[PDB]
Amino acid sequence: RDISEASVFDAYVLPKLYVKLHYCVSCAIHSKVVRNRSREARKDRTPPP
Amino acid sequence: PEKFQHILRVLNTNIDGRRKIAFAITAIKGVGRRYAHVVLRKADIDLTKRAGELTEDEVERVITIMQNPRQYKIPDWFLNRQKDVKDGKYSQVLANGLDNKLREDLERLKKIRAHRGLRHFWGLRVRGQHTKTTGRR
Amino acid sequence: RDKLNNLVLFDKATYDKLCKEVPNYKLITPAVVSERLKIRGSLARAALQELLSKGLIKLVSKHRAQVIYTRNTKG
Amino acid sequence: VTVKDVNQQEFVRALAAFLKKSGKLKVPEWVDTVKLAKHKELAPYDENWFYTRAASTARHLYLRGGAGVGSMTKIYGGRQRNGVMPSHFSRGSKSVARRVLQALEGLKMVEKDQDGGRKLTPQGQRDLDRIAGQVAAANKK
Amino acid sequence: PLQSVQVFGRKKTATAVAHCKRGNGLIKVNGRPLEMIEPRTLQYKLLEPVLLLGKERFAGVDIRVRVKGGGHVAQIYAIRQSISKALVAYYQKYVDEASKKEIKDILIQYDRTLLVADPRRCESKKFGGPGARARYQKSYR
Amino acid sequence: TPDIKLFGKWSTDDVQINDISLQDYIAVKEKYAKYLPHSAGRYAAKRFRKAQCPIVERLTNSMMMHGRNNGKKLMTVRIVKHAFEIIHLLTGENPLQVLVNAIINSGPREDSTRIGRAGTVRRQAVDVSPLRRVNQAIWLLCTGAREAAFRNIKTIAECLADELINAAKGSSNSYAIKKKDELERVAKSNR
Amino acid sequence: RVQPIKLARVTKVLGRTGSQGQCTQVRVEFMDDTSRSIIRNVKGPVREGDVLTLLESEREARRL
RNA sequence: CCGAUAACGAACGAGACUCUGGCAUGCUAACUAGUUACGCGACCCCCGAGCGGUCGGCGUCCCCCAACUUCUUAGAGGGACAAGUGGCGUUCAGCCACCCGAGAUUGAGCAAUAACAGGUCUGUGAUGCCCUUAGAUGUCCGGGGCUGCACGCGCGCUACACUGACUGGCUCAGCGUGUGCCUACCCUACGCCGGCAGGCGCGGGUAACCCGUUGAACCCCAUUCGUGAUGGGGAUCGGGGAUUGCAAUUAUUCCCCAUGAACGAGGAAUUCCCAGUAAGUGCGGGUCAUAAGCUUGCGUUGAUUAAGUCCCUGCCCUUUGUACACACCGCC
Repeated sequence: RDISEASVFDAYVLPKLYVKLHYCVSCAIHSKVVRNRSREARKDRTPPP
Repeated sequence: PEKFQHILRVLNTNIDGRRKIAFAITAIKGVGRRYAHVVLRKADIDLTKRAGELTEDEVERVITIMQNPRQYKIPDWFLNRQKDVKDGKYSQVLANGLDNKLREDLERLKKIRAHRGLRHFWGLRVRGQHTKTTGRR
Repeated sequence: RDKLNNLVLFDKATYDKLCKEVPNYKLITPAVVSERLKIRGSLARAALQELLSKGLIKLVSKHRAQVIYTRNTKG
Repeated sequence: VTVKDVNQQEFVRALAAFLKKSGKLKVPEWVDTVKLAKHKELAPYDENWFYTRAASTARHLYLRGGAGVGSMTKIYGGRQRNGVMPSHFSRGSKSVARRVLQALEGLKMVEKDQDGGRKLTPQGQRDLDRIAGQVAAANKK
Repeated sequence: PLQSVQVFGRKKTATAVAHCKRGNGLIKVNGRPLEMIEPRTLQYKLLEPVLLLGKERFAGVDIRVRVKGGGHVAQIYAIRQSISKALVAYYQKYVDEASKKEIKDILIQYDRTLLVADPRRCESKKFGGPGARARYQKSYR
Repeated sequence: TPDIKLFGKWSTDDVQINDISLQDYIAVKEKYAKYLPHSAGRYAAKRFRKAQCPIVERLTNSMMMHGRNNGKKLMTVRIVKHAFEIIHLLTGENPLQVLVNAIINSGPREDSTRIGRAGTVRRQAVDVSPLRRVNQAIWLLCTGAREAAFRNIKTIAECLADELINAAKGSSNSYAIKKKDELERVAKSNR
Repeated sequence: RVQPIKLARVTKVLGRTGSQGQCTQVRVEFMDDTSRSIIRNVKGPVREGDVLTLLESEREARRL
């Protein structure tokens, strides 16, 4: 909303960065991308928000 | 308010004029605050004044009294020297005199091979407090 | 470092200033004479009653401990 | 305007004056060389306690119907440095409170009560608080 | 027949029983008016009820308080609380209620526990500490 | 005084909280201008009842500190009903304005809080609830008047009545307004 | 550059972050301007209703 | 706890309980409380006001066949129960704010399973075994030591001063405690004497009666002092005098004199805790012939600040890894 004021143009969608991050498992765990589950849970491969 | 005295010398011991009169008497060995008003109460010196004031008569009035106390009604509390032992004299020792008396009674105890003497000789406590933890110099 | 040794009794020249200089303050106490002037403070204690000879200065209110002691009373 | 109605601390100021300006009570000799209570460090400055303390003691008896020497000692207390030790409570001097009572007895401010203990007598009851009128009516301040 | 309302207010262990009789009404603690007592810095402290409600409000009310127990300062919110409570029970029981409520308002708009007993009292000591809570210092290697 | 609740001798009316934020936290008078700074007190029970306690008494308590003097409010209540009677001589007007327009500009506008920040502890700029300003300000001038008054014989009433004027005015001549500077100054360095 | 003083109090207290539990995160109305919304970490005990002060009106203090 | 729920309904711990601590002009009462205020009948001195009527007030003259419980006491009671309202909350369990008011928490004791070469044989006439057993490690007398001192650490107190130091004064308790006790022994009121320690006189006391309106310190109020290692501080010694004890040498304890130290806020670290809390402050109790710088209680004066987080330390669950199971102070 700073930028949408100062815009010379009207409305304007703004772009997006499309980064494909891409971690080794070490950093995936250390930096909390995944975690570490129970034996029954290890299997449940769905991706749940 | 008369600044003339600029300190005073009394009884062979240096003393300070500025200090209040009761306090000034205090400095000499054998005195203390107790006895040092009582001297200035019999002498009838006004206590509200500084030892860098007064006259020669006042300061001698002190010495005559303090050196010879018992005769000017001063009772026998305020004799530091109570039944001396070397004659049954009971008076008030002052100046180096007490250092002399002090030494003589240490000497006497020591000479009579008695415990308290030995303890000064060695450099210890005389008064049986425990020296395990204190008395470290 | 704070060492502050002052004469027990005001000198005549000094006394005039106390007679003189003391009219030129408001918030006075045995402190304000013994730091501005070099008076002991017990003789300041004393001087401040002397200076009630005819209220050269004014008592707001002597609190048991602290005199608390104002300007002359001009206007 | 009884002893209470007068602001009690400027009572004994004037009652000390009374017994001075009478010129009788019976001041004695342990006086100039008195400690006051082993309690204290140092002999008191106003050289004239017992005119001002016999004042206290005598008004005190006004407030309380009976009081022994043991009582007077108790009341004039304090803390007492035994030094590096903690402070404790030491009774005042008996001798002095006693002779204060006995001396008040000379003027006949007080008397020995029945059932032990001193109280003040009607005559003294007066001299005491007569001046209460004079202290209130010295001026309003 | 006059009033004879007794009321107490407390602080710690300082029971102070006030009582209100009808008369000229100039108020006093034990046997001395409010102008003394002489913690003194306080003073206004115990005058407050007077100074709030009006010098008129005790103008038909001789109040006499008595105080034992507790301590120097406590004894004062004890006697304050008492001559506000007592004065409250005065205008309630025989006089009216509106003035009782105008009083109770004037007081409880700033309490200072005027009609409300301070519910508090001291904790006990527990072993292994100088006070209630604090503890004798832990040695530790 | 039945007309209006004054303060030993003192007007608490014609007193205004001269910066909004501190207003509603400085309880000079809700309608409640207390006469004295002794009070039963129990503003340490809940949390934001602490403000509703009057800045004056709240200062007496903040003054009876230091090891040899804790719980001598009788004592310090003198100092403070004794100090103000100095200010009015110098400034004039309610010295309660000199108290209140001290605490306002004795205490900052924002402060430097310690975050953990891994190892090297880079404090963070944060604003404050008028509390760490109010309180710090309060000792800083207590501590200041205190520290100035060991080894001169300065009356704590005098010493404090310096500070309260030297902080009522942005006078840069006290102890409170000399640290109110730095906490801001330290914060500026951080950001 | 830009150097004003703006006083705003966040409408809702939000959390109590900081390492040791210091900083209460606040969403604060500008006050000087109604429209502006900022997030800052405050040190003193705050609440819903109370004005606060920040040196720079930009920083928008983030996760700490 | 509810709920999701291969579980359903139970048991110990927590909780409930006990003691305690606070609202109870609500009740039952109380000369071993208080009393209260009377009625005030007085003495009563001008104690004080006031010409005098009248009044303010301590004390008493009480007693009582006043009257009563206003505070005191201790019995029965009640209450306080997230009880109401407004938020927040899966709109459940609850949480938060406010009302009336003690707002749901005033503080302990009690405290499971299961542990631990924790400690205790020197608390036990509880004691296994072992030693020792007359010259006795059986029991003691006298003395001595347990106290000793170049150093090291541990809990305390007092200071560093003037928001204070010593000099007048005023004046507010609580929990206790007390004799006359299992073998010889107190609590102490009031007279003189002495400065004081104290001494010497005499009085009440199975005590809510006597100590004892427990008459305190801080505290509070009245003067000195002037920031001087000074009047703070107050050690170490000189000398007297009391007291306990048959006896204090190995200063017993106390007093009276006399000397008169380091410390001007503490280097590296680290415990304590949120409301009547920390701190100061005496005071009891315990310890006691003598006696406490010890603790445990008690008020009293009474603050600052957190009201949250797991950042350090250490605890709980869950998932997980684990070559550890004398458990990482491990294994290798």
